[PDB]
Amino acid sequence: PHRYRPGTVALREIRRYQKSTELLIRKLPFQRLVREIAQDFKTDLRFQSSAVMALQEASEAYLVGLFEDTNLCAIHAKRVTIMPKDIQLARRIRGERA
Amino acid sequence: PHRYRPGTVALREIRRYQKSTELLIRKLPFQRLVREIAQDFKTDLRFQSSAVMALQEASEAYLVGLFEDTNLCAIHAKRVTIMPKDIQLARRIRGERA
Amino acid sequence: STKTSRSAKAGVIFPVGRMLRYIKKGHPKYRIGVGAPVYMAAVLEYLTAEILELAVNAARDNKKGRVTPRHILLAVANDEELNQLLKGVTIASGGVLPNIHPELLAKK
Amino acid sequence: AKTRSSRAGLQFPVGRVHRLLRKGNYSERVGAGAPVYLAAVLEYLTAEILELAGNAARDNKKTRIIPRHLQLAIRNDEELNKLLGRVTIAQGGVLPNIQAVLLPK
Amino acid sequence: RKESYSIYVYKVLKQVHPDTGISSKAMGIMNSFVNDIFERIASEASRLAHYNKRSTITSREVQTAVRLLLPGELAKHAVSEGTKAVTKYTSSK
Amino acid sequence: RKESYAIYVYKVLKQVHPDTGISSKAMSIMNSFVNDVFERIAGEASRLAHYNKRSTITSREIQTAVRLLLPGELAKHAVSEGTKAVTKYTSAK
Amino acid sequence: DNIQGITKPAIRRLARRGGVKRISGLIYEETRGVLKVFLENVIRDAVTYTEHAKRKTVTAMDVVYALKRQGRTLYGFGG
Amino acid sequence: RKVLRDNIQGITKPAIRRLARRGGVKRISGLIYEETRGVLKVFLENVIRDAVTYTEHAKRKTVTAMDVVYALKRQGRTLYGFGG
DNA sequence: ATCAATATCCACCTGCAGATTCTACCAAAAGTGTATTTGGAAACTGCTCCATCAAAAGGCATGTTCAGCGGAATCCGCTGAACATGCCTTTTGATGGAGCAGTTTCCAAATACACTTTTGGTAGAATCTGCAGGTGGATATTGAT
DNA sequence: ATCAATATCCACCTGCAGATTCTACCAAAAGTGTATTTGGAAACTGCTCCATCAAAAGGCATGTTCAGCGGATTCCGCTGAACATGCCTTTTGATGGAGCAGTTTCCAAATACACTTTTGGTAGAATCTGCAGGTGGATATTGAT
Repeated sequence: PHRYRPGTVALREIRRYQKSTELLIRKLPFQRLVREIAQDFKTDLRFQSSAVMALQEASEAYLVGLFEDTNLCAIHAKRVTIMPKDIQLARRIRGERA
Repeated sequence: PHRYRPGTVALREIRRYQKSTELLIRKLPFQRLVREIAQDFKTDLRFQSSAVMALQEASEAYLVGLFEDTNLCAIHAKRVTIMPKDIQLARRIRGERA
Repeated sequence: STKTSRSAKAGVIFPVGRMLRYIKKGHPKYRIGVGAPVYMAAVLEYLTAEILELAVNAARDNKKGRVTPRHILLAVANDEELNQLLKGVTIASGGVLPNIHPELLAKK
Repeated sequence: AKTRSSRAGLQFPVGRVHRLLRKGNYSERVGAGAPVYLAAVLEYLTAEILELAGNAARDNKKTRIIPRHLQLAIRNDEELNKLLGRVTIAQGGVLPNIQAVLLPK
Repeated sequence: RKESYSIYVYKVLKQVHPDTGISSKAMGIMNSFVNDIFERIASEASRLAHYNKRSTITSREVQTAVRLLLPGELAKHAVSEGTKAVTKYTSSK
Repeated sequence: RKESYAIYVYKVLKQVHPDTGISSKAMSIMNSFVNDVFERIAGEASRLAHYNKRSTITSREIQTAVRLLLPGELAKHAVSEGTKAVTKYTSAK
Repeated sequence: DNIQGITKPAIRRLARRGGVKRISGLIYEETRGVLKVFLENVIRDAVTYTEHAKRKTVTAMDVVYALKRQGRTLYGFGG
Repeated sequence: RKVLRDNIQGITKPAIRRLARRGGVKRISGLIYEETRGVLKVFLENVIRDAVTYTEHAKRKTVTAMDVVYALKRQGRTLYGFGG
């Protein structure tokens, strides 16, 4: 039979998405998240089409960046598996640390 | 003969210097370094004492901050000895790396 | 009986006149030397020029003749001084530079 | 006459704050309320830091607040720390704190 | 003459605690503090007005600014005082 | 209405890449760019003027502003490009 | 159940674009947490602009401005 | 007029050591000292380059604390206790 | 486990640097009386946002198999911590010289209106194409053998 | 290395979603004349910044000695990646419907503006005291035995 060794498809996935630019979170779900959160601040709100796109674009770019720093923190620890504490350190050093 | 174990004095200092607030770098040596850099930038400059003082307050606070972030990085790699690569990770995640 | 665009006088393509209007709309009691909007119109055109310069080259390398956001992120993130000037900026659908840490590479 | 500060029932200087709003060309006009409000806020935030610093001073058995006290006051209060996050206080020092793993056995 | 908030900070200091004093170095910080926030708020307020094509900074802009700049709880009490003051002011004559 | 730098971005583009065009979104980014740098430069400028108790933003401020905001090499050419345009604007009838 | 809609497959896609090879199982919820705080902060300010403007519609700009002040300047939506 | 040179070496190991202790560091790699001078040197050239630009903009031959204060701010590092 | 070696906690002592009142000059707040105009208020239009509907193929959740990674544990080479010594250099503090930062006032070069004529920039409709997407065979990459 | 299962890159073609271009009001930039402000000029006052100097003790530099840290090597239990599987749901394209942005236009409350009067700050000086620096001794911590 056939089967790809652990981490090969991942490396391939990396090379892939790292070459493209389309969003990676599902639109509908995101839009639901936005409106959900937005509510707790102001009721009966109306988002423009663009204001949601912009919101998501920012978010994904944010996470994609955070994952880069997190990857550095894993590698720093002789690992290659990003664990939650890599995200903590990364954000701690960033000044976010929430 | 008496002699403390390695670290005992170090922790002593950490406590000591964290409780105080005086500048840790020698004043004169610092003033020169500042004038050196300033001169190798624009000649015939004068400095109000406070500017030099301002620069040192700023310079020392900055490094103390860097050392904390540097210290977290070493601990992350299960080490207690800060190393150049430690200062390097912290500066990159900070966005300093220029 | 003729009119002459300050931009033409400045030998620039950007809106010298519009710039002055803008510098004022955004900074009240400040009077504005006629030099101001010309100097800036020129500086922005320059940086604009500089970005397009490399965006294209990037579009070219991508076997394409149409500059798109990607081509701009590439042109910016690969250039030291621009990438510096644009830290803290996110280019909609610009992607990220292709980069994989060797520690993660297969082995070969 | 009566001072606008007195009228708004404030210690901070409303007129002064008003004047600066102008010198600073933040805009064209300045509502008669703006400098009162701002003045009010600045005085409030001032009171807050002063409150915690005073305590900090007395905690250290001291009658006079110094920079290290503003430092301790500020760095121990979640919110003030956030507001003054990119700030550095000359002669303030730092919160004493040793990483746990660095302590002996 | 160089003006500063010394006497004003001192007034507030004496209310929070009557028997406490403040070093000139500490008063310095206090000054820097007041000036910094004064800047942050006025600035944010400024932009706010321009985003909304307005030509006037009013107590209303100042408030939103205070909202955008300050940490939740500090913000709340901040906005009380603000209003409390503007309101009182608007009747003291 | 709704203005932009769209058309100028375009001229500049063609002026150096006749055989190349730019997409909608791509253009919006260039637009953002111009608006941002513009703002950063205008911000530093008025600020220099303020610190120096001046009431006029002039090419001198814009320049300093430019020096303070741009990386070395990039800054070099902008200073040139600027003074260049102001000189020709002054002489040129 | 919004904030689960942000699926593991997606998060993985993200991390991938971020050069990530392996992923703790706990990462998923963690990222999920981080993303929530992110939007809370930017939307809150965005809505605050929308509010101050006496509007019931959050505009692209509201977001742009909110982002700006958070240090995260964003391009392509000033239109 | 005595020429100034290699004054970075004035930022001595003992000093870089106290700073790190206040930063809460217990163990220091031997390569840290030089590494730190490098970092310090960049920080200073940056703050000073801006400060002096302010100085020169105001056609002045003296670098004032405000020049430094404004300089530290352009860099997002606000400093209290020197604001004129 | 007890004990010598030391750093630490700290109550008292008190002279003096730095903080706190004590008072009159002066920008600058604060009244008043015009003068000017924002921007909320009211009526209105249409650029968009929420939506009801309904397929379908694109992804998500599920679950099974195990590769190999993260993490614990043993270990020893040598890098840094502690430290005693030697003596240089920063520190301290008083002292003169002078460059230069800051105040003040005379002034022409320059920016700010107020207003009219001439486009440069934009909207949206008429014209146009770069390439996304589909097909297909060559070749590269991966992995068991 | 030798297949062999498969992903990947590149040749190739065409309808059209989206970029490019045409087109004709028109808001705003350019223009001439007039009114108001300013920031460089210049003589000039005086703060403070520079450079000394002399005494000397705090602090740096060098060397040594060895504790324990960092890292290398080994060992395996189990956490996650690869892959097949059954299917819930996001995606998609046009729709009438109203909330609701964004315009035009009138006007009363609020700002600006130019003096005059009154006074709340500030700089300097006389004056009150918090605490930094030293001396000492009981206590807590550390490290050897």
